[PDB]
Amino acid sequence: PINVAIFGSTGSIGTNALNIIRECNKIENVFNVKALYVNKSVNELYEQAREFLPEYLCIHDKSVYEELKELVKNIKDYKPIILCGDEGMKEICSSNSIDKIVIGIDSFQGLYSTMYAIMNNKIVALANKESIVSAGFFLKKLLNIHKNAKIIPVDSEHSAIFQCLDNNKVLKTKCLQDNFSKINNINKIFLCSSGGPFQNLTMDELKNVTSENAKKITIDSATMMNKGLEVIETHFLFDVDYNDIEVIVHKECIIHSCVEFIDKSVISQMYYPDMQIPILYSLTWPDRIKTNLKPLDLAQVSTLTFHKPSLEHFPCIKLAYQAGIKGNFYPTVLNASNEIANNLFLNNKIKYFDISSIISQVLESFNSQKVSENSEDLMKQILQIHSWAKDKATDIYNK
Amino acid sequence: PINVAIFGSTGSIGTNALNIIRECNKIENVFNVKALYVNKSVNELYEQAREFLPEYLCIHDKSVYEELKELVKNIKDYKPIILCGDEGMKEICSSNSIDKIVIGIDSFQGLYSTMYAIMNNKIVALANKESIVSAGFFLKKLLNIHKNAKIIPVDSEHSAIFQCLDNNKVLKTKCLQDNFSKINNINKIFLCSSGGPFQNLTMDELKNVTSENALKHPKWKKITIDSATMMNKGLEVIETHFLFDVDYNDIEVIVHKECIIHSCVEFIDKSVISQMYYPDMQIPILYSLTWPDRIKTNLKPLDLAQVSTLTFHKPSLEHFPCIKLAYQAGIKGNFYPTVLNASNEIANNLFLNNKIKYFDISSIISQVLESFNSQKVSENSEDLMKQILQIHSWAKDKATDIYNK
Ligand SMILES: NC(=O)C1=CN([C@@H]2O[C@H](COP(=O)(O)OP(=O)(O)OC[C@H]3O[C@@H](n4cnc5c(N)ncnc54)[C@H](OP(=O)(O)O)[C@@H]3O)[C@@H](O)[C@H]2O)C=CC1
Ligand SMILES: NC(=O)C1=CN([C@@H]2O[C@H](COP(=O)(O)OP(=O)(O)OC[C@H]3O[C@@H](n4cnc5c(N)ncnc54)[C@H](OP(=O)(O)O)[C@@H]3O)[C@@H](O)[C@H]2O)C=CC1
Ligand SMILES: [Mn+2]
Ligand SMILES: [Mn+2]
Repeated sequence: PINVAIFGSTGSIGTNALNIIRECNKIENVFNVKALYVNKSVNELYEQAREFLPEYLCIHDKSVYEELKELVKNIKDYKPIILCGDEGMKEICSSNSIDKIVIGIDSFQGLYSTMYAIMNNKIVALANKESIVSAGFFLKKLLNIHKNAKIIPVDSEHSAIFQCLDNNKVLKTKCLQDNFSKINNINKIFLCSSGGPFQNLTMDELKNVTSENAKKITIDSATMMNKGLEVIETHFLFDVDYNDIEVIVHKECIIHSCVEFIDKSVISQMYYPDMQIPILYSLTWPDRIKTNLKPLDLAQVSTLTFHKPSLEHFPCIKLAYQAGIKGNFYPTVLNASNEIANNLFLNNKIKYFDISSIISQVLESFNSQKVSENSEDLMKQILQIHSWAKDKATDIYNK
Repeated sequence: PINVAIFGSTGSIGTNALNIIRECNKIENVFNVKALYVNKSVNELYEQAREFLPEYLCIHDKSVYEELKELVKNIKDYKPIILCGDEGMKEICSSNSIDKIVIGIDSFQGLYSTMYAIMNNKIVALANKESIVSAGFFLKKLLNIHKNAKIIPVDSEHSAIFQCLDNNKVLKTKCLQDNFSKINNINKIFLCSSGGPFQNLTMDELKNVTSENALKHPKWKKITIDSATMMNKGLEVIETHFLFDVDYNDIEVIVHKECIIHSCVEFIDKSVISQMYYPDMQIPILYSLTWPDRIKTNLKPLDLAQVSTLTFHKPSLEHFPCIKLAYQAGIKGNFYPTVLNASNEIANNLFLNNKIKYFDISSIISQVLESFNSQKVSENSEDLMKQILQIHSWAKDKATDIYNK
């Protein structure tokens, strides 16, 4: 059996992961769910524990900890190891009987978890964006030291790229390693985007749009900042130059991304918009297994369309390329300032273009810092810059 | 270096192969063209020999040998081995300085050459349709005996399927092996088709169409009609079945008029992988020679935003019965696909010169198939070739008879 831990099991990624594991396990017993970990959602964790009966349970908040140990007594024939906090997260990461860890934790605990999974030589099915956006350079260092550790991407677009690769080549290297694109003969990447709800809008129309027309995630789809962050993630994951990453708007969301190889042949991965396939592939790689999913009916789909995004209309994309090319903690600053700008737009306090304007001014003010060479100092360093960047964005608004 | 022979070097496949080879060599000297083989195109062969300077030259038609020999004399410091006919073909196949052979010969000499390449443990970059359509079963047997021989498909759709596969799995097996599709986790194949010039016509227009309508179409003589009826795609279904050990149950023809997605593979998890490029035979040929690797080219990059729209529809088996007939013929096996192809050759020509109706094409083919009696399969290459030509000739005659009917 493949022994899997699910970090952030009650969220969107965690829930889809459990959905697809359940489905596959009905066909043949392929997965053992060995561990589940959440922040505060004790009752939802409880119901998952009842179905999946994992050897380990962990909850980040100590207040609901004992509130979890006695709930579990209601489950018959079930005597799990119940753990709490960072210390419990680390105990799960250390377990010899766990092979793969799905990281579906939002924010910086996602990054912290990713670091300890790698340090324990695990396969990490990564969904968390902060991990690579903020510590791409340091994850590369950890992966260099921890030879058997791997990051396998779970986001639909990144999984698509990963699936288009030849595993004969992938097995010679791994994600986030220097020379990855050379070993895999990659020339460029087409990063597909739904385009969000603003694609048809004019500049003058955009000048006056409000949040009602388009919570956090939806606004990032509207501005296409989400795609900008994915560009940065692509660069790290696959060692592809920024100049060789092209964002493409494919509104039907059937083609999930494409890889052009050095001979100019293009390979792409297709399915209905569903997060189950990418998650399953992260857990089965380098193999595939049977599912019961509805087969793609291309004739039924009928029409697939592609256009270039206008950078004037979506300058958040421009800023993400700028921040990636600049490197250092500029992507951390990009993400933090976006968080503030996002919220201000949601509360009708700024206009659409003020979002990119604020982000642009925070980036302009940042200076490159020397990178911390250990996990704990880096976490502090990243949270410091994140906070600074959030503070600066707020300052610019108030001024 | 990759040491290559080009069989049928003066035809479309052969000249595409030399073109991509030349272009790739400019970037990095990767290929050595060791042998060139044609039927009778002596001037064109001489022109190629001047540039590529292969160790071997072969002409099938022994009668133009002196003409070739005298032309070759013009090339300073060049003394190739100049050979003739089957003896020459077999000699090239057995040469140890040739690792890969592009087979771009049309009709049955393509099959004969394919057998001998396999018998000599070569990598065969195969474009010729007759090979698999007429001797798929037998090629399978040869590939089991000659362990280091491989077929790698060169036609655009078959190459696309092949490129969609995970080479970590492909390396565990090879094309035409039993269990190829199980080892590669293949669930279903989307075999893409341009759709032919008749794709948009109603049932009523199809009862009425004539060959001029097909020939008039801007996007596309024999080849054009086979595209119109979709019999070309029917043959490619039979090829697909053998190349990838995919059961007929699991091959779906889909019409994609833009010709950008070249085919797709649905895997057992339902994830779908497709290969995409401009219609250009250079990529499929190159891949057959560089597999399992890829090398740099200077080909025009695919501009997806410029292409803008990609479309798909299901072809109606009522509108294109030739597809239905190809499946039945493949399912039956034996020499039925030889019969399908041969009877089609006549019915095609009949429709071309306005002698029969569109729907008569399939009617004739179906009838020759019904008439055919399963034959005992020859156990060696020579007897089998004789057998195949005999059955081919029979089926052509039978088709002429049902025309008269
Ligand atoms: N949703 C999607 O389809 C995709 C999401 N992403 C990325 O994946 C990450 C998470 O996505 P998503 O699942 O949507 O987010 P959700 O908010 O839906 O889920 C977050 C999960 O993480 C848990 N969590 C939060 N903090 C902690 C912590 N301190 N310790 C342990 N667990 C914690 C939550 O637990 P609790 O229930 O207790 O709050 C919850 O289970 C994000 O970084 C996002 O950008 C990327 C690609 C696709
Ligand atoms: N053209 C294409 O885009 C594709 C073609 N194919 C397949 O490839 C095969 C041929 O392709 P294509 O290049 O188009 O055909 P062509 O007519 O363009 O080329 C045929 C070549 O074969 C040579 N030839 C014919 N008979 C013999 C023989 N007895 N011995 C040695 N050489 C011979 C010809 O030489 P000479 O010049 O002297 O007559 C010529 O070089 C066909 O079976 C077809 O199904 C498959 C996919 C795509
Ligand atoms: Mn995404
Ligand atoms: Mn074809």
